[PDB]
Amino acid sequence: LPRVKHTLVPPPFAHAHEQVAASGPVINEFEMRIIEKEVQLDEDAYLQAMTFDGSIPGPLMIVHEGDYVELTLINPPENTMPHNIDFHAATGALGGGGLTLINPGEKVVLRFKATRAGAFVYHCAPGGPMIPWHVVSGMAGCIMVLPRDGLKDHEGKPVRYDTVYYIGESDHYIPKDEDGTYMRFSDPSEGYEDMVAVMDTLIPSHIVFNGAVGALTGEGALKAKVGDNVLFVHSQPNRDSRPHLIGGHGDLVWETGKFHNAPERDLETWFIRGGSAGAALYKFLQPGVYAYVNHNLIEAVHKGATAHVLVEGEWDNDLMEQVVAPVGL
Amino acid sequence: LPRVKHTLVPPPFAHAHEQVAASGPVINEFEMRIIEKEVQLDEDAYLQAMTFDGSIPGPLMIVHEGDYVELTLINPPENTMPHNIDFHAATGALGGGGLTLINPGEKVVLRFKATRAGAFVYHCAPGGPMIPWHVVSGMAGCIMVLPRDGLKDHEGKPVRYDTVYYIGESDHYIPKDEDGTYMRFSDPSEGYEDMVAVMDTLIPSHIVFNGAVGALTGEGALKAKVGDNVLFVHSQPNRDSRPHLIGGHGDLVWETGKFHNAPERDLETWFIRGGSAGAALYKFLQPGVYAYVNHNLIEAVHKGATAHVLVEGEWDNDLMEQVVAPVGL
Amino acid sequence: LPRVKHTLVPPPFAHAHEQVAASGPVINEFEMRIIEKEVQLDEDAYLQAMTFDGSIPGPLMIVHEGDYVELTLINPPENTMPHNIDFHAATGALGGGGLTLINPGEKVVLRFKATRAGAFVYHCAPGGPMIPWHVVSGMAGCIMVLPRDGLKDHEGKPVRYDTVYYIGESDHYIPKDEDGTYMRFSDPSEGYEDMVAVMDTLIPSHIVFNGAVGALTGEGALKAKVGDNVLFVHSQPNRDSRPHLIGGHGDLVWETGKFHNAPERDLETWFIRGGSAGAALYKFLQPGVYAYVNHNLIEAVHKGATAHVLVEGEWDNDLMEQVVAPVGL
Ligand SMILES: [Cu+2]
Ligand SMILES: [Cu+2]
Ligand SMILES: [Cu+2]
Ligand SMILES: [Cu+2]
Ligand SMILES: [Cu+2]
Ligand SMILES: [Cu+2]
Repeated sequence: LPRVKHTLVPPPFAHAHEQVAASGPVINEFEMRIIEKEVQLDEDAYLQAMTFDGSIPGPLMIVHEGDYVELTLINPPENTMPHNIDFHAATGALGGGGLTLINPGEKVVLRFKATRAGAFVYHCAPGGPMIPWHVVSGMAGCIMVLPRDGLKDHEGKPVRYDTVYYIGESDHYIPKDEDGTYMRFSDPSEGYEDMVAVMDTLIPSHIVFNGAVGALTGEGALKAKVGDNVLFVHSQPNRDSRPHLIGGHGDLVWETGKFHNAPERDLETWFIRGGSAGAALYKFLQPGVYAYVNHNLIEAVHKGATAHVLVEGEWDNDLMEQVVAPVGL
Repeated sequence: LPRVKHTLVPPPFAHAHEQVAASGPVINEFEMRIIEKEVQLDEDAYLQAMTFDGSIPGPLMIVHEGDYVELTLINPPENTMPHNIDFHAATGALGGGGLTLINPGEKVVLRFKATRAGAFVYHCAPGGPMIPWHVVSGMAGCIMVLPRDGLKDHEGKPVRYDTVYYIGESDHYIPKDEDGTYMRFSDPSEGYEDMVAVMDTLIPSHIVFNGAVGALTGEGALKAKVGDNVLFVHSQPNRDSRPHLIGGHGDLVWETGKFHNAPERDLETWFIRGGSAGAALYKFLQPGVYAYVNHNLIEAVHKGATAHVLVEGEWDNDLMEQVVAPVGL
Repeated sequence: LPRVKHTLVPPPFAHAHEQVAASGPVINEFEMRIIEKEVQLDEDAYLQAMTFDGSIPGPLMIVHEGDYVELTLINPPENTMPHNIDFHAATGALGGGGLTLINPGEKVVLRFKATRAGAFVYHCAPGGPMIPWHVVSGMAGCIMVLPRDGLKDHEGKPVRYDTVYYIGESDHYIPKDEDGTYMRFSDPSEGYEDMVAVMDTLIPSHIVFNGAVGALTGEGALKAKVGDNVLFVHSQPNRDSRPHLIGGHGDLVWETGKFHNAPERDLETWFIRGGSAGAALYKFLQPGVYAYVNHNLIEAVHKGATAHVLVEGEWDNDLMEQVVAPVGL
């Protein structure tokens, strides 16, 4: 088959790709490097992270149904842990986990066939209690497998997006020193038992988009124009989320994230099941600031699950009008 | 366009409306008054509430796809907080939130076009940490936007209900004095920091239908007759729910609440995502007492999420028979 | 009508049945015996269980749409509690709960008509706070009502499984002595108030498949061959779950569990709402060990929600290949 190398782009952006397959089935070559480092989640909150390619989430890989994926996965000798990769996109051997367990100072090359259209989680799954821990330390990302024929809608007609953003949501369980401030550690394995106690409560301390509170606000703010049709790909590897575009809708929404299923239309809020990725297409009609949230508003605001979209274009007063500005009684 | 004033009815009832639009697109005029007051949730549990029109949930507004909604929202000078309104039904400016921030002693008139069929949450969203707090103090309600053509079923055939009930479910985070009894405060802003600590645990103290434990039982019991086709509209602005009609089913169910999507049929239990509203139609076949619950039974029973329906009519022994009454071994 | 006695098989197995109804509507006779006993959940964790037929979950009953179900339910005099049964499959009288409340030393015979196709929860529901408590002590199981015509797929074409496994997931709230070890009691009613405090936190101590941590691993490991089409029926009577077959997919999935609704296809992870049962069909393509998990990985690994499937057959390298084994850098 033809082979194609890919240069990965950190999220929320996506490496170049076609929607409808230009050619026939190819072998997609990706490479990633595992990086264990301490990341900042908030004003005063840090995480002993473990990443695919330095980012939470790991980067978006894009392919077409029928392609193959050949990934060189590498674990640099400065890392303290073994790691692997389970693609929910793949069939066999625990999604590839049973063939990619590599130690600090090793590499592995896995190939699988993308038989199934949709967005899918990939995450590290070293075995036993290492599974939850590596994932809640950030080791998860997404792979989107587009139908060859491009995206189809509910009645089977083509739909094309102008922009895909990859929203990687992730829940984290930072333990606290006695003083009620968040603990810091020199390495992950040092933080282990304290993180466990927090995990067993099933209450996350943080829940963030693209790695940290406010990561997709401020200079990280997502961008678009009125008339833009944007695909929002949203992953949650360990815990449910309920995405909502404040001031918008999901025009077409595959909440279970698999493109040969009919999308739902006109959604206020949709549902991403822990261990999955979903996709919502929206065409912006109104300019201005939007928020993209997890709509448990405690999770959106106290925990970190809020992104911003800045949209320019022409205001349409038909859709919305302030008839009487805030005047006194 | 023709304009129509509406007099709102507190939930679980609904102001008069037609299913299929009598006329063409009109401008629907609603008015609401924000009321900050202390409400009773349980035997010994109170909440520094903040309401649309004095009720939790805020009242149901009904319109047709293509109409406009013009709401006069009013914040009386005895209220201590600014407030606004975000309709998930609306497009632009944070669902209208960015155009309706009014202080104690002001009003605003917002118009938007109901472009999209379904039931939708509206809630107050003052900005930042005010967003979760105002919502978990009761400031949320629903607006149902019926297709002009009335309700259609899965194969496109019309369906009509004889009764709509609006079930507003709401989660609340009442803090506790040291003695393990629920705290009371003289105003909301006095209760703030104590409520926050509870909110950060993501465990609600109460979860209620129409404002309080047992609010839709006893004299609040919902009512119907065998042969009645009842639409149950159910909102949860901040947290997931799994509604179930004990002794019944959901005949046709839009769990994501948007009417141009095919309903599911024969459901034992459905799923309302936090930040959304859903709708289930049921035709009563058996008379007697039913319970409508959130089917995490700890939430239904220990937290407040239980309503009753009292149904009269003829018992059909074909569907269910006690063959041998409780006799000894 | 013809009558048919059934001998129940404990889960995850299923009594013999046909997929497409051999004959016309019959009266299905089942009998169950309530057993209150202490069960082991983990290495050092026990539960004052209350069961249908000695097992968690209660056994799978299978019938066809249009049949009747006549169950003799029996509560032996050594039991300390009254109990009943609510079938979500049934119509009227709180799913049969209002006609089957029997004391220690009594029996009852209930008949209902299975008007509705799908898998459905049945659980004990004695009234008030007894409802959550009996269910979180294990009193719940499932009844699957197959269409007469057998299983149909999304385009209406027949689908047949070679094996049904019944995965009964269940959440439990074991209290702790002061020393942080799990409490033990001599009877259920002795454990009551301590279990309540845990329940009110809505954090389960355990979440298990077929009764106990590791119950469906080791010698309990589920089994199949490449080319086997397996139906996985999955119930959660009180709390949401997100099932995922590690290394596999859900080929056709009724996550709300009702067979006259179109299934979804190609799912990585699906969603079982508390108070319901779902069904996923998968055709094994790759041999080896798979895990079937609740994909909140903290629930899967720290809490007990993990099963194993052992699959033999021929490895297909097209689907997955280890191109370069774990070699050094
Ligand atoms: Cu890892
Ligand atoms: Cu996984
Ligand atoms: Cu407010
Ligand atoms: Cu909202
Ligand atoms: Cu019982
Ligand atoms: Cu139930």
